[PDB]
Amino acid sequence: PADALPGEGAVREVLRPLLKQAAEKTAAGKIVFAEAATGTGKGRMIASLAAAAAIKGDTVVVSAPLAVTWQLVNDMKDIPEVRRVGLTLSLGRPNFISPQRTLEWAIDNERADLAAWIEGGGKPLSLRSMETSKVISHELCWLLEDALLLAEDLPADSLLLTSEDPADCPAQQLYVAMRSNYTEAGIILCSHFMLAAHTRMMQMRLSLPHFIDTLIVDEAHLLEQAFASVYTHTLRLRPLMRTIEGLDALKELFTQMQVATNTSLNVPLSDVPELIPALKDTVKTLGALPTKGMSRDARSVIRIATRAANDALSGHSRLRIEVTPVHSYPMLLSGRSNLQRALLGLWNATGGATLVSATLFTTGDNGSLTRWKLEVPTERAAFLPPVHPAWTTAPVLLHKEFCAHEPDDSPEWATECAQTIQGVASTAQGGTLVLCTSYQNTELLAGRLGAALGDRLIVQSKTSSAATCLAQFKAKHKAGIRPVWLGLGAAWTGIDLSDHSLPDNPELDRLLSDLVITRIPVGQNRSLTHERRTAIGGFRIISQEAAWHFRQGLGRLVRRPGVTHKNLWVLDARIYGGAAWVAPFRQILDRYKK
DNA sequence: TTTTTTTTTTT
Repeated sequence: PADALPGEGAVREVLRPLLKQAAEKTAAGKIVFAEAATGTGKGRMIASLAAAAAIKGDTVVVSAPLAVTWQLVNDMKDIPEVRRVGLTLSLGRPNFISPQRTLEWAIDNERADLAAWIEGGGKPLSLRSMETSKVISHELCWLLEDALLLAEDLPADSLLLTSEDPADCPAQQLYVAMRSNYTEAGIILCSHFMLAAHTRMMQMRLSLPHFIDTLIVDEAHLLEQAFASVYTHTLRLRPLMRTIEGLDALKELFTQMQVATNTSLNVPLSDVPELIPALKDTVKTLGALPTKGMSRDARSVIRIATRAANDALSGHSRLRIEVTPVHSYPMLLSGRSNLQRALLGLWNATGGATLVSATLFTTGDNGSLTRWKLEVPTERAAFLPPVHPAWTTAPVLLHKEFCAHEPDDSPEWATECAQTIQGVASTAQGGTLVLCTSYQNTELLAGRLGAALGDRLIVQSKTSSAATCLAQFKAKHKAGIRPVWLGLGAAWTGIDLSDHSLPDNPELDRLLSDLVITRIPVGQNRSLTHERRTAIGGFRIISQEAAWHFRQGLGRLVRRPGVTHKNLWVLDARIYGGAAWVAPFRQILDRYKK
């Protein structure tokens, strides 16, 4: 490896050519599309990219999900180039905790370690918080993640740093002071939400440079969603209505919302039954109430809901009514279906960028859907070839057996698919994950399998999270019993079903021996940005996005080379029929054999 | 040529 990039030594040999290409084109000013599989060590490649850019003198920003942050700090904690230029991190308020409230909670619930941690400065206690504290050269006190270690059942939202907490409380001081972290280091880590929020603040005229010389976006497929959430302001009624109890026109606003299975989807002002009177009356009834005596945590409820009111005030945004999983509560949203001005503002403030993810391309090296999703200027965009190593598909045997009945939410399909699922559960030599597209489909399957499989069965639901079911899936495997997981939603994309009780030895990993696709993941995306992107583009957008979700669902099986005896099952009979529209999903499966 | 997911951790 003559004349290698900094940190290139610990990069997998397979990704060295891609790292070389990405480094050159990013240095050339292009916004680079670099796609590589999960187990190829994209974190090491990113660390080498950032270090090489940093020693050029570049102010470098690495935007990545907070979960990935700990891996990225470690991967470039020790390479000499970043050691000289320094590596810092930018954290928003939701990372921290109110010392007053979290201590006031520990006394109420008699949690000795929790109160004793806050008494004494809320010092970092985890290895991650302590080590990142040394790497940052800042002491990361009052961290939420540390507080969870002492009491997992703490009401996280009740205790988080709001913007309303007093200036004198240590947590807000630490956050506000650390807003200047980009001053004191060459490479800056943050989440996609932080980058989107920074871009929005830049547009409207602090925590990031005004111009980013080089930007690496890890898990870049999620960056689009972060902009949508940041640019969406949602009004929650029951928390507000309950907070004033401790106005009548707002009750009439809810009654009015009821007049207008699609309820007010992607319609800015075409329906105005009484919303603009009810909005304006709510605007004044909430902002005129006395700040004096308003609880330091209740003024936040007022502020966030008037923000949603004044985001629906402009009329420059779409509206949509949603309902909580717990109960049929009223929620009003003001999102944006066109995100070009904001995204373009980000890309202008960037000299060069590398977009890194495992699913960036629709087919081959075509990143046009991602280029349009993120509004990457075509002049600056660049599509490098992907890295799809052979070992990502080798341990997988694809079975011909499938469910003849087509998925139509019927009881008829549910039992037939359940019989095939039971057949998979018997032959399974480990954990089994069956992927469902709907709550209805998985609840139907649960009704047909709850008695048959008994304790083995895990059902994701409105009351059972993917994280909850993931914990039970690991636990049931710990107890030697072979679980089956009726998974939906986040189980499709973003669960690490690789066993960490077997670090050095992947050949003996059998946490997930059977993956079962019950249905092609069509209709899995309903965001305002994508729904508009579908209305203009047609069913191609539907099929391309479904294939992306399909590849991500298949990516749960193999997470590192050297595993063996992995089973892949796709039961959607449409795959095996003639229909031309299922041709892409056929082609993905064509890379397995026998 | 299709269909309903609750991500994340910003102000």
